[PDB]
Amino acid sequence: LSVVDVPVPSLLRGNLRTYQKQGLNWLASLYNNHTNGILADEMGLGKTIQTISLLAYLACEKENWGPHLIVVPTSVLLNWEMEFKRFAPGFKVLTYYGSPQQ
Amino acid sequence: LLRRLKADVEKQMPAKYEHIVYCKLSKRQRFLYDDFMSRAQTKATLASG
Amino acid sequence: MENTMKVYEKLSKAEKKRKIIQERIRKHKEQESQHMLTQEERLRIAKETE
Amino acid sequence: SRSAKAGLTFPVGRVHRLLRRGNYAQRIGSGAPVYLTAVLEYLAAEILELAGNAARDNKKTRIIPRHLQLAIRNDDELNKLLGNVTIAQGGVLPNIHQNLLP
Amino acid sequence: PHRYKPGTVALREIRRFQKSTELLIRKLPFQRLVREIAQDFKTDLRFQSSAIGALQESVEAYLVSLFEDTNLAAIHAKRVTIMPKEIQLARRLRGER
Amino acid sequence: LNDELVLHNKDGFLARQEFLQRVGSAEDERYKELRRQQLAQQLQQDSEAS
Amino acid sequence: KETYSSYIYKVLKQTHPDTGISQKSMSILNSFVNDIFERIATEASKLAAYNKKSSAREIQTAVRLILPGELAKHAVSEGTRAVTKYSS
Amino acid sequence: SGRGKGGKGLGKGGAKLRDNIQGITKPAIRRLARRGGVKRISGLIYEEVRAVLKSFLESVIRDSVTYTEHAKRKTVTSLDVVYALKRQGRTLYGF
Ligand SMILES: Nc1ncnc2c1ncn2[C@@H]1O[C@H](COP(=O)(O)OP(=O)(O)O)[C@@H](O)[C@H]1O
Ligand code: BEF
Repeated sequence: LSVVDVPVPSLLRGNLRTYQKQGLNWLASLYNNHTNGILADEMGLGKTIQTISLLAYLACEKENWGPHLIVVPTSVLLNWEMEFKRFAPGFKVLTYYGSPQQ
Repeated sequence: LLRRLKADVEKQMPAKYEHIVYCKLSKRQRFLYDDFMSRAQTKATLASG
Repeated sequence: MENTMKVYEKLSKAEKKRKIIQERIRKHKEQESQHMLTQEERLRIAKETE
Repeated sequence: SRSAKAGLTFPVGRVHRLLRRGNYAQRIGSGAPVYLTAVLEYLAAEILELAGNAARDNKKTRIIPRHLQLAIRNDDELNKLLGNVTIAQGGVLPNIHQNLLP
Repeated sequence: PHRYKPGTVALREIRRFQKSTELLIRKLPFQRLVREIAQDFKTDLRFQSSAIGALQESVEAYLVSLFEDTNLAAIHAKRVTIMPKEIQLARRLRGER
Repeated sequence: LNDELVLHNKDGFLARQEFLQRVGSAEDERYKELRRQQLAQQLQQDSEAS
Repeated sequence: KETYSSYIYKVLKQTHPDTGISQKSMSILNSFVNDIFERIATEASKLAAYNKKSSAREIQTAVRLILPGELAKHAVSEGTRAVTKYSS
Repeated sequence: SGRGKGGKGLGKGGAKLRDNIQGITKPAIRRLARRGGVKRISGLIYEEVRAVLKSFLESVIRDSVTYTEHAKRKTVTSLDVVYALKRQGRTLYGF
């Protein structure tokens, strides 16, 4: 399928249940060709773990883990920062909300 | 593009059972519905505000 | 005009000296900033944050 | 031109037409109909120089309306000349009472 | 507790405004007031927003001039708090009405 | 169900709303008239004074 | 429509060659010039009605009491120099 | 078809608050006061300022509307306010 599967998901709690690894290597292939993808799978099938594992692979295989953006609806604003808090915690997460002062 | 339905994960997956419940109309709410609907059909079908 | 243009010349001199002072400030910040994360150091900071 | 031969630059003929339309007199003084334009040119030169100085003071290349505001307001003679007229998006000179300070 | 004495931030905040030059009145309630005071004459007035902006600037300028004048009239007396006496005196002195 | 529906709509629910809005318009017009007459009285008094 | 932006622009350019302008300030200057012109011109009209009769002396005198004297002497002197330049 | 009754005749077509209240607020007046340079203020100023608006805005409004009526213009433009400001002794530049 023109995809090379070879991950090094270090500092990642848990493991993909043999269904998100294909998504991870598809995203790796998409990155390797400098393109944009659409992870439009069925709702509830772990999109967050897929993108978390993609970012972890990018941070491990490549020395680049610069400032990335997660644009999300308000309700999941906490969930995302908890999603890889329970999962791979080797990243530094920032949450942007809550009045001008803080 | 990348899409995968629930066919990829089905070994342990409870199914979905769709059910439709029919509810009647109460007397005073029926009065309200008829009044509003007749007024709307008399207004929209012809000159109005 | 003469008074305010002398004031403006002093303001421009202050502008230049503050430009150079923040240039050296940025230089010192770069020297004291983190360099060459490499692999082992980046994973060390990653595991501490983990 | 007439302004060039006079050393002026404001369009004298436009003001002549304006005064002829205004009918402030049947036969306006044609000995020096641009003289009333000359005095206005002098006043405009004054106000433009003051505005340019004020804009140069706060490192802004373009004439801020506030810059013109302090330019006209600083001059006591200008305030006496035009003090009953306000300027859109103007301002007030910072005037804090010394005895008010703690 | 980072609580400052009454008036400690007042001078700073006065400096902040008298530096600024923006619109101090919210546009929508000013529109409401203008419509309320103008509908008493004729309907279908069809105001142009530039006009209401003009009267908004006019009224704020008149009010700040008034308020600085009453500040002077109050600092006349051994008073730093403004009361109706100064406002009435400032209004009557110039003979506005 | 035609006849009772027709009767109750002859009484109607929106009819009460129309009556309430008519009363509202009436008292609003009365207030506007009072405002206009008071303003006219104030204006005539002011013109007489000056 | 004939605007007056060009004249004020070139006056600013001959008194400040690197200072820009703002659009609001353009209307500010236009209104200032217009209303000063009208004010001094109706002053000249009332000064013509001053004398029991139907030039440049009227306008010189009109500018001589409308604005503060310090700038008034400069105004009249430069106006006279302008008319001397324009005479021939 | 002809006998009986039912709704299939479309319709004939009939018909089916303008009081308004003053605005402004205490924080706005407080900001305006701070612009005017006052250290401390009492609790009775806001009513008087509202009175100043109710005595200042409406007069220039009446003069403006009678002027634009005298101009035979069935609309109000920003330039009409300038005439009122000039005859009121407080002229505004820029419009
Ligand atoms: N590999 C995995 N290990 C443990 N839990 C998982 C895994 N993949 C998905 N989940 C669970 O599935 C749920 C899916 O939620 P989430 O991924 O946040 O958004 P979405 O519902 O859009 O996929 C999560 O609550 C997560 O706990
Ligand atoms: F429930 Be899903 F994965 F959005």
